[PDB]
Amino acid sequence: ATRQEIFQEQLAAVPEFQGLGPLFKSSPEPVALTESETEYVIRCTKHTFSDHLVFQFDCTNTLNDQTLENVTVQMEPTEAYEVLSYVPARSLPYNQPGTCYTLVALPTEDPTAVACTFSCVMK
Amino acid sequence: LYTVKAILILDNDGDRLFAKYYDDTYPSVKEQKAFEKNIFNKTHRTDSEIALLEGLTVVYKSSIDLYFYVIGSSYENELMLMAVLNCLFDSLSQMLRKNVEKRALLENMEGLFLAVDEIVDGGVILESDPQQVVHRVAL
Amino acid sequence: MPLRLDIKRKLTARSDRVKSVDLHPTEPWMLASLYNGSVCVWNHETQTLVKTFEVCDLPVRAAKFVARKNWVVTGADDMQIRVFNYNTLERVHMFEAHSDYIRCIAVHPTQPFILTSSDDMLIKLWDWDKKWSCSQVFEGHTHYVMQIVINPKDNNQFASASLDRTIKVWQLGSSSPNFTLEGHEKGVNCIDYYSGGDKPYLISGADDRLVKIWDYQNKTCVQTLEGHAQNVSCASFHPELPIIITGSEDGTVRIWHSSTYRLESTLNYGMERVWCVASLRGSNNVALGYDEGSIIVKLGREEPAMSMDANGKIIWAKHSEVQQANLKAMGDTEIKDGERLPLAVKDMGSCEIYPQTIQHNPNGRFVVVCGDGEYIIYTAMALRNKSFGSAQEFAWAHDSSEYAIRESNSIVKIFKNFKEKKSFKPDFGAESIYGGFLLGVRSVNGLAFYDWENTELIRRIEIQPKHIFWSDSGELVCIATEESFFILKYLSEKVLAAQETHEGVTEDGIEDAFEVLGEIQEIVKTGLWVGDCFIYTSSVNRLNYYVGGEIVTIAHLDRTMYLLGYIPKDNRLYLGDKELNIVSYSLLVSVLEYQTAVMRRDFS
Amino acid sequence: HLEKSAVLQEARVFNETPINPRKCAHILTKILYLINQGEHLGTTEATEAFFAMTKLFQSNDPTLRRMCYLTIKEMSCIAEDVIIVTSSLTKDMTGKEDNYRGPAVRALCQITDSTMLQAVERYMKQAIVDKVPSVSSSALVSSLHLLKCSFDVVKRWVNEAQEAASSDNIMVQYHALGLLYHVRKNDRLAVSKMISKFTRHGLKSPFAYCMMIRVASKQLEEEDGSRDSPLFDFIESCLRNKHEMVVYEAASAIVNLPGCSAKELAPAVSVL
Amino acid sequence: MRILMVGLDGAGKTTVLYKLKLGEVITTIPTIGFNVETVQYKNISFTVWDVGGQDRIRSLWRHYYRNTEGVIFVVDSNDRSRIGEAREVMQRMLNEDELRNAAWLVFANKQDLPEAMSAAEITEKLGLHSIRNRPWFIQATCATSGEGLYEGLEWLSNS
Repeated sequence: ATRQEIFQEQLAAVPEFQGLGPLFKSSPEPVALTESETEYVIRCTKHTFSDHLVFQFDCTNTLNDQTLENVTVQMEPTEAYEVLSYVPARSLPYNQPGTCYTLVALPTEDPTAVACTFSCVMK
Repeated sequence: LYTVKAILILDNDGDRLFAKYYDDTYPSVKEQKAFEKNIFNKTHRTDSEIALLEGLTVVYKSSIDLYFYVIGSSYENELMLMAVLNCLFDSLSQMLRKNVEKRALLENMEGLFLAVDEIVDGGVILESDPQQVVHRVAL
Repeated sequence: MPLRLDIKRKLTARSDRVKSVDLHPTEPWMLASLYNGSVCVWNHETQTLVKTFEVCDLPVRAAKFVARKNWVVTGADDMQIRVFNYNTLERVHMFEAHSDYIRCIAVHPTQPFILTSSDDMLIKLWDWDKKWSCSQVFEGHTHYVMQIVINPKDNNQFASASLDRTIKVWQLGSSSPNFTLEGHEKGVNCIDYYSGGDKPYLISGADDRLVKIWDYQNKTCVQTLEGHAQNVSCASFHPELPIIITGSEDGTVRIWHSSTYRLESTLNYGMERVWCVASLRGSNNVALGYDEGSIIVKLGREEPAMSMDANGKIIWAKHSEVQQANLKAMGDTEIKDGERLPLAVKDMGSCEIYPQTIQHNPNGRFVVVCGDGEYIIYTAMALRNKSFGSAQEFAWAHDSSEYAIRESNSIVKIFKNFKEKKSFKPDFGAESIYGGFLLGVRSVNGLAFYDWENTELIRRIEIQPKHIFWSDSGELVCIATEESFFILKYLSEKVLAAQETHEGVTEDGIEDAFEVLGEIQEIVKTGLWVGDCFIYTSSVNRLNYYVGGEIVTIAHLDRTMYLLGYIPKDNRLYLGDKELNIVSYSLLVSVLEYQTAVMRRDFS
Repeated sequence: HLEKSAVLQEARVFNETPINPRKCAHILTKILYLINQGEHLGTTEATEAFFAMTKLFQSNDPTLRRMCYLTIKEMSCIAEDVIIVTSSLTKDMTGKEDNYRGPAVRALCQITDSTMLQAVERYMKQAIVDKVPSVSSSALVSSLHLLKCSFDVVKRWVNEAQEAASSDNIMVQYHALGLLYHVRKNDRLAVSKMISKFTRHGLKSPFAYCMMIRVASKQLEEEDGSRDSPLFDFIESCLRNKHEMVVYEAASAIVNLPGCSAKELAPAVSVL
Repeated sequence: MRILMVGLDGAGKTTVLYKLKLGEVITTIPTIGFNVETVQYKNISFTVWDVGGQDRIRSLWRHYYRNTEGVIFVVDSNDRSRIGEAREVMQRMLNEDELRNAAWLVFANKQDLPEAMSAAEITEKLGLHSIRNRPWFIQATCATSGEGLYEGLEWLSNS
């Protein structure tokens, strides 16, 4: 129920959940999911709980060209997780964090079940 | 780069009969004048290589009876600025072939105005090469 | 800026002082009048004579094709007008219009007219429908009428040049000019018009070596140009590019950019003086009479630079020489195969460098565009310069993450993210460089295969081609090589072993890499990988895809063109011209795949 | 010495049939004087003036023309109408000398409407192209205000810049860059190329050196990487000049506590 | 004499004007940035105001007053459209009242083949015979001919 637990709670204000738990540890490294100052800029942080992992997505929909709307996040996995849901940041205007999430429940007693790479497509 | 915050043409007697405020930031005509009082007065009848007021550059040519001023920010190059300061100074001088006085101004009021517009136009120095200029104009 | 450009010595003839030239557009035939007195008409394309005519044997000053009319107009300085119906070369009519040396004809196209200027100090108008009436005579001369040109733009209004140095521009309601202006300080040899309708310039010629530009609407000499090397026999408006063609009384070509106005180049076919010029109105091919002969040159690209994101935006830039300022197109709507479609409007860009390549990033994304010889790569959505440098030759590392370059020497350096890749550093004779999955260096009329990390001569095949397209996943790859074409397999494992073993053939590359599957004898207008399917154009204008042992033409196209893009989802092909009307034909990729798989025994 | 109210009525007398070029010229001077020391302004007074000034235009007299410009120039942020002027404007433009032209743009630029703009662009193209720099220079400054106003469309024009980019007058060389910078300064990147652009390049109306310095540093400043190969190139050059100020310019900035390369600086210094 | 030549931009008034004035013309758009021109005719010293009437200014075309005394009103003859009704009447009446101190000589332009609808109908419609009023002339022209020009001026140069 780490620093990261605080994040479990921070995450908690949302209610579309499909399980969570309490955060166990968080990310050893936040990943910019869109590279350096992109048309849209993403830095992502990943959070682990005893039950679920949430990827909560930190960001500045970059271009003043755009505001992205109808936003949800696809993730597609290789080494297990049960995939509950992909989250839509209802709207994201320029230079601005908003939150989108993607959620999974973490299988623990299987050989090959929580380290995973997930494939992302922004819509 | 818009150097002239303002430009002033001044008495010995610490007054200004021409000023074109290239840009104003403290309003009024008035407000300029109070400033004169300090500044000119204080300076009056004596100039500097360099002079400053508060991070702003203070520039200008004098005559025994007359004062010329340019203001810019002291945050930048003496030389050019000088070069300019002169450029004006000379040009007009040369142009005039005379030392301006109180006389000069009344002697022909128009020329000032005319002059004023050509080099600097609100702020930046468009025009120059004073001889050139001098020749360049006459009309 | 460079001549990395189309100049073609299109067609040649060495001859005499070929005074006059006149163009048959409607079928690109050309008519030429000689100082011999014989005139000839040629199909240049195969250097073949369409017809020749001995109209007179006195030098024959003037010529027209009357295309609408389907007849060809001719005049020689027997002061008679002889007509042929060009529809044989069957000679229709003759009569004496102008009784002095007849210099020029200008024609109203819209309206059934033939305008003539002649040295008699007369301009006469004659009406062909009236059956060569002298409908009206235009006079206000001071000398021989040397030239007439119709402002065809306003056909209706026209301009006249004389060497008494003056120009009269006329209104119909002025069988005299509206005015005369005092142009030359020499004489006004010639008057010419500004291709665009939008603005208006004339150029007029002199050998005084000074050029004046004029704007009619204001009515000014816009400006007067100097620099020259020798009496300009002629100078002309490039109608394709903004350049100035200068010509001399010695037959010097100097080009000044009609934008840089910097001498871009001098060329010598010292075939002596510019007697005539005539230009493709399609603005690309031009011919001039010189003394030693004449030469025709071909000067064009076949495309703009654009590359399409599969969302559906072909972003091109420019139009033809318009600023790059114009990219975009996500559209918004749907319609029938045959029928035509609407575009969006929101430019971005306004570059300077003039390109001739566009290539997308492998994900469309990053385009690298080259122009003026350097490469601007854009961050596109960004409209950011993704990057720049000077080229010579290129390969994206197909992967979408590196790129290679051929330095205007010829010795390779490659950069991945501005890091040279020297793990790979042959620098052998080349021809061109090819990237893709597998490295090609095309060299020594061979194509030689290289690794991606170290070079390896994987294989060498027989000859050199022109172009490669790789299947998508690389796998089966398509190389375009004139008429003829091949489809191949690249077999990995062999290499892995072989490599491990090391001992190999690489003169040939190693015979233990690739296999030659089959070849189609092929002519390609444009061509496509659908995966490993070669969907292709032929320049015979059937769009065919080679499928199944079969090549089928989905359809045959007007004349052949450019493959807009098939956005697969839609399963349709967007077809593209170069004139910005898109046509689409749906297929359905699956069908192909369905076929692919089943043969493969993936019936189920 | 003299007073406004009377004058304000009286100026229109020039507008009265009155022929005596001098008289009016003088009267105009005064107005300007009132103005110069400080003056209220306003519409009614203006409007009446609008009809008043306007008739007066069979004048050939060049100097006469001058006077006009000035006055008009006075009206800018508080400007009133343009269409009349169009013809007039056009007249400067077609107008033989060069001269006439520059003043007109100059009033125009705080004051105006998008719209016309297009048209006047063409004129700009021309200005942009002309060999006697001056007018071209005149053109440029206006733009700035137009930038005030906006100037973005001005941006579109980058191309012209290029055609222009070839320069051979010192001051002029200077002017172009100023703009440019603004332009690219919304943009790192190009600039990097720009640098390269100048890199082949030395500079005509120096001044150019100097802005560029601030600039040249300004990327570097944040750690636009390599001081080493680029910067240094600049520096030897900088160093070398009798544009002592330039040398200085570099010198002053490099204020480095450990002495980045303490040594050299001392020579420069000695020299200082 | 401030004599105002009126009509729109696009009329080709201007064409006429300089045709007369200079001998030579200029585009069928009357001015955008005015004409004030001086002409001596019969060595009598005249100011021509030529308006490429264009609306905003048109609205303001009254815009000036002093020293007004004569009208060329250019109207295009063959103009089948903008000529009469509210507009025509309004303009005329307004002008009339405002400067009842100046003769109104209307100029009918590009008559070519006349593409009007009756010389008679219109003149009446304009109340050309509402006359009991200031020196008037109704005058026909197609510009290219200049079908009545010199009289206009001539008859005018009558005192």
